[PDB]
Amino acid sequence: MGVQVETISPGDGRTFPKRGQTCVVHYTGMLEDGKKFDSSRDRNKPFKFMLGKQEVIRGWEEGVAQMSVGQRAKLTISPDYAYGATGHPGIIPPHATLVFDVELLKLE
Repeated sequence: MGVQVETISPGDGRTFPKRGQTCVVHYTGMLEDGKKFDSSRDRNKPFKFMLGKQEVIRGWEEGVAQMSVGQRAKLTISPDYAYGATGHPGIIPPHATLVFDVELLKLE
């Protein structure tokens, strides 16, 4: 599968990220069992990435593009849109489905 977007709280319903814009988000990443492996909130610093530059996994590129500014949403991402068969040594296992809690704070 790809990425499933499930809303948590609504944004403005009008402003969606376009390619080349910088997305400013807070996020929490969990394995399918619910174990947290990464979180910008624990660092108290939002995470920024430019859409369309492949600085993030494909599930983020296609999932955050479907969010409006101010929205919080749950992204469920299958391994092909994620870290794949390889996974990531010591953090992400092989063939992992990942769940992200993502809040799109603003676009720059």
